[PDB]
Amino acid sequence: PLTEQEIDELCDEWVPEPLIPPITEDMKHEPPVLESAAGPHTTVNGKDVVNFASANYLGLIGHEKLLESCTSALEKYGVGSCGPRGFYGTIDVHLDCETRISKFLGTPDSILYSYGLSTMFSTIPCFCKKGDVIVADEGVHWGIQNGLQLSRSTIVYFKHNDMESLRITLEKIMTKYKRSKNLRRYIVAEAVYQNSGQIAPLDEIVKLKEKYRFRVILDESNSFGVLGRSGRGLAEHHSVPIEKIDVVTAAMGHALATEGGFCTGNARIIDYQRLSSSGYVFSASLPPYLASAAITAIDVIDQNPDMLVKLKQNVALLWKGLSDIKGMSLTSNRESPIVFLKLEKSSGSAKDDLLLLEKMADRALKEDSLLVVSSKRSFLDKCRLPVGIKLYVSAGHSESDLLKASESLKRLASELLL
Amino acid sequence: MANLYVKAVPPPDMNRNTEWFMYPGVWTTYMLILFFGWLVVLSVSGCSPGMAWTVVNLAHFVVTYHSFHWMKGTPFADDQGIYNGLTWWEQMDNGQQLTRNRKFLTLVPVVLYLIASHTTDYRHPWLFLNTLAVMVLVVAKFPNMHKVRIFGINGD
Amino acid sequence: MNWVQRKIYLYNVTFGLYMLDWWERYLFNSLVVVLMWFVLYNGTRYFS
Amino acid sequence: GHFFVEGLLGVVIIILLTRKSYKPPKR
Amino acid sequence: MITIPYLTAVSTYFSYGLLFAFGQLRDFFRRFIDWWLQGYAPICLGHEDFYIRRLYHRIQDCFERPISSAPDAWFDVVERYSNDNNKTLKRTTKTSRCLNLGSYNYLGFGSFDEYCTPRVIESLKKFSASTCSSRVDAGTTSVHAELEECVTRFVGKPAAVVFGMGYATNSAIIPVLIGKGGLIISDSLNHSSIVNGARGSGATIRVFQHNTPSHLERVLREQIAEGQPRTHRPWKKIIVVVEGIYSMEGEICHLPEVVAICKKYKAYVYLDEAHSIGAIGKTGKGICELLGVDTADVDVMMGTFTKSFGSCGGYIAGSKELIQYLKHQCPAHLYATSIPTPSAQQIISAIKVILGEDGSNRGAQKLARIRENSNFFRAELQKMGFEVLGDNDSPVMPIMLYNPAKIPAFSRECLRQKVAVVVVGFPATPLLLARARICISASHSREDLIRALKVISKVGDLSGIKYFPAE
Ligand SMILES: CCCCCCCCCCCCC/C=C/[C@@H](O)[C@H](CO)NC(=O)CCCCCCCCCCCCCCCCCCCCCCC
Repeated sequence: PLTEQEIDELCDEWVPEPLIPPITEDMKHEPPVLESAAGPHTTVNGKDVVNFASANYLGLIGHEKLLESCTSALEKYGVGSCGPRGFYGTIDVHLDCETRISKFLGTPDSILYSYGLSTMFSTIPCFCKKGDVIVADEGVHWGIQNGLQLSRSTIVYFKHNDMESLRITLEKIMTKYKRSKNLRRYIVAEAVYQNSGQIAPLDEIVKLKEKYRFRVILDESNSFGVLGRSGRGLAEHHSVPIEKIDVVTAAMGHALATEGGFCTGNARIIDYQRLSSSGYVFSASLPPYLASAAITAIDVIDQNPDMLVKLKQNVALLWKGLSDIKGMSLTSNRESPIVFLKLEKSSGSAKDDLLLLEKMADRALKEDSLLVVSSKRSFLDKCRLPVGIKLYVSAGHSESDLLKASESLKRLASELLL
Repeated sequence: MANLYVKAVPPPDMNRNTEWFMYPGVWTTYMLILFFGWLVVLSVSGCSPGMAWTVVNLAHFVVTYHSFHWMKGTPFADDQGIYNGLTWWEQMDNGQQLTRNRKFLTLVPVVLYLIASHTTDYRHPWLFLNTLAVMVLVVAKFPNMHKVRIFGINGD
Repeated sequence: MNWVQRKIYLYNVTFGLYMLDWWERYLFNSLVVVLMWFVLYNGTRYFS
Repeated sequence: GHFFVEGLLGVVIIILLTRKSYKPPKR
Repeated sequence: MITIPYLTAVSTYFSYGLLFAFGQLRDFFRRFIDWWLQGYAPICLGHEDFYIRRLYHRIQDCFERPISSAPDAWFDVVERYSNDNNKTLKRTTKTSRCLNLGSYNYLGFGSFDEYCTPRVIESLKKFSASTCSSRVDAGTTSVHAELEECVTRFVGKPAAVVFGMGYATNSAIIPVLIGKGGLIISDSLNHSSIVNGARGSGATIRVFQHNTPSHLERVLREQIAEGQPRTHRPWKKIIVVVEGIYSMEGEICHLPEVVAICKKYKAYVYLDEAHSIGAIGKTGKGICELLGVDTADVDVMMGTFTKSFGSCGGYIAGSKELIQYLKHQCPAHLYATSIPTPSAQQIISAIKVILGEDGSNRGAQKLARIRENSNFFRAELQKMGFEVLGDNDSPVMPIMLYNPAKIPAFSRECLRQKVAVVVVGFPATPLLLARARICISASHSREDLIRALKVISKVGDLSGIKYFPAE
């Protein structure tokens, strides 16, 4: 056994690694500081710019009827929640919001979460344990692929939106586990993908899962309130009962101009997540004024079903203008409001293509007043989909600002990429 | 009406399933529950002490074998399911063998079998049963029979 | 509450009978009243 | 037949009350 | 660390054995009743959530109480009914008026003051709630750039980053700092966010005795000498995670005696000022000011605005090039939506009140009033024979109960007399230690505390939770 003096040298010859790696020169670029809200026409450095980086699809930021409902609940409850939902952090507005959402979607029960991005960390690990199987999509955003790792289970991927590569994977799963029959299986998808802008086909996914006895978990935050004909979501789009989807999560920081998330579904699955979650029983609940504005925003979506048909026109007017671009190519869908533009013919390397994209998004705003978003990947993200720039079109964009974003994007790629 | 305080120190463990066994009072309650049952069976149905010590030894083998060597996992979803293939006995003491608490649980079924044999003059209608208990209950608490299953019974 | 009505209440919380249901509490209370009569009678007469 | 069992278990009882606690083996 | 009356620790195990023996008899007589769903597997096995239907369903009216008023000194509690054989509690009208003793507003900012509400409301009609974007895209308003300077002045450190969640400030930042090949010597009693944060990476986790530095050094020596578990290679990093005030124990950390140990073995310190960032300290600057410890001895400092400043959020403070790295690689900064504008305007205007920059002098009265109330309440309970934990200054004071049947008895008899408290059971805490949590704020008057004390004293006679001697 090592003596208590031999040990004293081993603790002296040990030298640790630095806490963080050295900061370089291309690892520091401050983003724009804007004033006067963040709608279609915002304001940066005095000059008026056109916003294309904010995810409000219905144009509810700055609505007259949302401010009047936030002020009334802000002068009554305060700005804070004070405590969790399991103690004394359950105000009535929290219950009314969950009752309104479930009536909107037509579902028995609902549950609210405090943070939009944290509604998938506690929703995936709470259903799948360390012995189950999950079939992810190999193109899911960080939020979803962190909850996949928190639940120590077996994750198998398949090709992005390839229902041919899903059947192959399901077939091989239903053979390598021919013996066991206790195993719980799940299919994790996403309605409108954030990294590619493709819309998932919920026609084959709910037809292939009804033959192998799987379970679906749809993360529809980019479709809830925009994809359907009435604004119901992906289910309405592909015309399938919203009962076939076992779990439906969404984030309200998109087409609702608020913060938070929810998880809709049957009553036996909703109440089980209440007494055994992680971000629901160990975190402060939503501030009452944020949950008192979603109730108002849902009523506006119901009373006005034309600001949806006016969103399709905007995306179809910005798709016909970018049909001439040379350097890049529209790799998104056609009905989704996330016009993607992957750069055709990779110029340099992985870190060389992310530097040429971030320099083209900086010149666009510093020359002709345009906020656009480009891919930003960390070293924790395990996504391998092609990089590009995105444009979050809205229903409040005009015809002049919708054509002024295609002109400066077509002339900025021609004199750079090519 | 309150004296004799003990400053129970918190151990490592990090397993809610098997960490409650280190606090003070777990032995004095294991023996108090065995004595309380004995008296409860000697009064509800008038019998002899020997026939009461045999029923307390047979009922203690059915409640301990199904709790210590049958149910695997933990009843808490907090830890996902890390211990999904380990009987409570295998979880106890983070794998450590022949500890201070593992020696007491292995010496309780043996000492409870010597009292159910020397108070019934052995015989043969009850010596069989009381011999199947200890045999099957002590063999499972061996240091070699760790994570081993007989003929693949309850092991995958 | 008088003295016995408070001691009966204190007996319930300490031994966990306050949580049980109407039949569970009556099934254990009745089994302890029988063990208190079998000790008094026997114990104080089967020895002395 | 009544003393050969009580006389043997006392020997076995002393055997495990003196063993040393050890870690499980490694991989 | 917790003196337990021996005789009360024998009736606790006997009461849990009665709830386990009566819970396994109703499960075997219910498995045979399923002979009188479509092809899928049960969302949970019967033996999984055994303590959620055989222990938590018996006392479910002590949790999730809805209220219809601001979290003030006094609030309204909604009364619910059982309806269908005690299975789904549904709410009615007919609220009550109880004495709030289970919230968190320490300085009393979570209500309506004459300096914050007016400013917060005026900034919500100019930026309009959320901004629907990230902080690296379109989510940096003028109010987000001015709120990161106020937190840098308060805390003391050269830089700070603010997030939108206090639970996601630990699950998305620990994976960035340490990974596979590093060690984390955590304290026993840390929040679940820290644990989930350490399980999000490939780092190994160890645990040293709660709040005793003589065991931390003995754990560090073995780990540094021994090396990595299988292949005896040396660790590349070591991080030590502690907490300012350990809630549910009311304990102030031994920070000077933990800093000097980590400073000799070249480890890194990680502070957690969740409960002690506006409560303790002569100016509300935290435990680094109360205990008098250099602020450059700690590498990372995490906190939360939910309990003292009355607004959701979190922050991290450190050196100028730690923040530059986090802003460029942290996943909660690149993908998550920015903190709402009126939630950030209520932190700036609350910090300007504590520092005395609001013109008035009512920022020191809170800090003075919160020191008296917590000292007078904790000194009045010890003289009555209760078992209260805490040191002298922490505003958290748990009362030990030790019996699973005293949880509903203590909560339901205090609510009947219009005092609202919080109780914690077995699945949450250890089997033997169940307790009640008392939160004292700077908005409670002395009369309210006297009334509450004369009720807690009367209810402790019935349950007999006065484990010690009186006077
Ligand atoms: C009516 C009076 C008593 C009647 C019987 C009550 C005794 C039954 C105790 C069973 C102990 C269970 C040990 C492990 C069980 C695991 O399987 C499960 C699921 O994995 N873990 C858990 O539930 C988490 C552990 C917490 C369980 C709390 C129960 C402990 C309460 C009493 C502990 C100390 C007293 C008994 C110690 C062991 C006694 C063994 C049974 C005695 C035989 C009784 C037959 C006469």
